[PDB]
Amino acid sequence: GLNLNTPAYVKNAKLIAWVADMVALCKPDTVYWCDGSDAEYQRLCQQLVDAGTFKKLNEAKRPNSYLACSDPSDVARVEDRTYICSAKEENAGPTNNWMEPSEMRATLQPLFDGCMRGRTMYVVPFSMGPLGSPIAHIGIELSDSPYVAVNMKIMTRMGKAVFEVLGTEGDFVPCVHTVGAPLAEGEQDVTWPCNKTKYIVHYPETREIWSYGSGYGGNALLGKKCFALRIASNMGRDEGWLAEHMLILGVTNPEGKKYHVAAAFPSACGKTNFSMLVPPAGFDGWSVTTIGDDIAWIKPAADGKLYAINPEAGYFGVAPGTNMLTNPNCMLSVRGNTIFTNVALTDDGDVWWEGMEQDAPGKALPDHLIDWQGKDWTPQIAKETGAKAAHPNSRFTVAATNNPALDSAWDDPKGVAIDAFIFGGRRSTTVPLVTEARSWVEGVYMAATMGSETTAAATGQAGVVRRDPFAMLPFMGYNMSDYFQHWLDLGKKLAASGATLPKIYTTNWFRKGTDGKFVWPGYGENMRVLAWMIDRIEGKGQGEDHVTGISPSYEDLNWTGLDFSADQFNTVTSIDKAAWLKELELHAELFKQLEHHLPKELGETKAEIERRLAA
Ligand SMILES: Nc1nc2c(ncn2[C@@H]2O[C@H](COP(=O)(O)OP(=O)(O)OP(=O)(O)O)[C@@H](O)[C@H]2O)c(=O)[nH]1
Ligand SMILES: O=C(O)C(=O)CS(=O)(=O)O
Ligand SMILES: [Mg+2]
Ligand SMILES: [Mn+2]
Repeated sequence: GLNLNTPAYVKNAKLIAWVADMVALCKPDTVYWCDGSDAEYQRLCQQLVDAGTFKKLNEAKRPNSYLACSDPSDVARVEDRTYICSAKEENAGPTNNWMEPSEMRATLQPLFDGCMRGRTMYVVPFSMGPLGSPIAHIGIELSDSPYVAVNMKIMTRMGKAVFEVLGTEGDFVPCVHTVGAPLAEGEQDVTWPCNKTKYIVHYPETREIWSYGSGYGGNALLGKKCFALRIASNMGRDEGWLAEHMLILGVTNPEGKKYHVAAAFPSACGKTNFSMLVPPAGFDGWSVTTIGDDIAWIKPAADGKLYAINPEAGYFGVAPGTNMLTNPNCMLSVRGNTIFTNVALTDDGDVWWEGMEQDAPGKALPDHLIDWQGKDWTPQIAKETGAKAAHPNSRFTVAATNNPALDSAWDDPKGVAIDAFIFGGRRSTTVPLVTEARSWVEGVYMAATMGSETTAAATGQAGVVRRDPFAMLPFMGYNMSDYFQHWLDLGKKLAASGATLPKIYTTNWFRKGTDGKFVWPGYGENMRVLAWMIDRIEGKGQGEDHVTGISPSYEDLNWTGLDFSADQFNTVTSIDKAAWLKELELHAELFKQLEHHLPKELGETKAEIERRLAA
């Protein structure tokens, strides 16, 4: 067989045998084992610069940073090409794409046979969770993309240290990735190799992940969505814990009390911005710190609390919209040591994306850019055609340690206790600014039935309302109704300790006015909603009972420093009977689709809401 170039520190015979088998299948020219060092990162970045995949940014404006632009067919997740291949179709469920596992294996085998001819296979060892901690899991991703390798260095704990934990007998999650663009002898490569045919396949019984044809984000960084949500959610269902599409933040009030909250918003619907928000005027003495911005692993303890950890090591964040007013901690995070994907290039070798003009002299657009497709871009082109200089799903990749608001426990494997959960989708209508659920069951109902308008984070038509239970529609690794039951059963376990359960809130930052602009300013002003949640956690916040739960009155929030009237508050908090009647019929359609194993508690809760609407 091909020389694996196995390092001496790899002591795991089963791992080596699996690599050998994948090398025999994929047939790369050579094999390279990533050690995770800073020096290797620099070498791989230089290799990407030579291929044209990276441009090195101006070191005076953006130190040790790089810009990649991708093929326009490969800019986002492809949900229709993503599969849960469980043994039984009912363990994938109606929210997932299923194929009989032997039939998927026969489909993928000819695609992966020889997929890496002409390329290097990079062996990318990584830990999700702190290295060697009781809650961490180790994965090995084989990829023919050095872009994957350098992004995994930032997003995970990557490299040779993993093999001390694996030892001789440790188990690992097996991940195989190819851009699906094998190269014949002497063939010239493209700057962003990919395939218009794509598959992202999970076999839960074996924890195998196979990815074909995409080099982009969640399709190709397999530790993130594929393992730490899809495979992990399955493991959690079996072992009594949760893997959730949630930020985790700490918030300290002026009395020095610190609380932690976990919030599930759908893809490109506000988590990263919320997870490091800066308290605005009126909140002297408050602080907000980031534990994670995207994935949370959560389990209950004997003390009746829920403990959350962030299994990632960095942020893979949406760039457009980011500036010193919307997310200054993010702006400071990406000052250097960052990879940017599909943003624009300034004449001086810096990066630009829509939204940055809010910090510019005269708040004006740059005179000239190279947009993410390599085309000349100007304010005149943008005015006449609406051309975006940065793709709407353009991303930065940056280490968590760049974040000035990073929580000191961000990598503590003991986790943080969650005092409240927040769920919220992108809804132009219907859903009020913030609602507290009256019980755990009603909160699970909130989360199970939430809707959200599609975004550029996956391909397809944006702006369409769909059901997105728990913000996990693209990421649930088993039947969604069983996952609802898991959340209900978790609540009963917590309550049996005698504890008070974490409260569950619904939020909506995204109500629109008649011109399609947002009625609520959002971003740092979301602190004013968070502060009410903290008041409620302490039993000092007032609220009014309405159809869907308990909501603050105008006087229950701090408006110091924000010009937002009681009339504007009434608009975004009023419960509209007609809109909620329509919404509950969309819940009924979801419950028909999810009939199999649907918890009866959900239909019971729906009936109670219907009574309150008809009262
Ligand atoms: N109007 C408004 N826009 C927001 C708000 N928060 C975030 N956004 C915008 O929504 C987009 C997505 O925000 P993110 O915070 O990156 O979303 P995310 O949930 O982290 O998305 P993923 O990383 O894909 O899971 C960006 O363009 C933000 O500028 C908000 O409170 N109000
Ligand atoms: O789409 C999301 O929810 C993301 O966090 C980005 S990706 O990792 O799926 O590309
Ligand atoms: Mg994010
Ligand atoms: Mn996400």
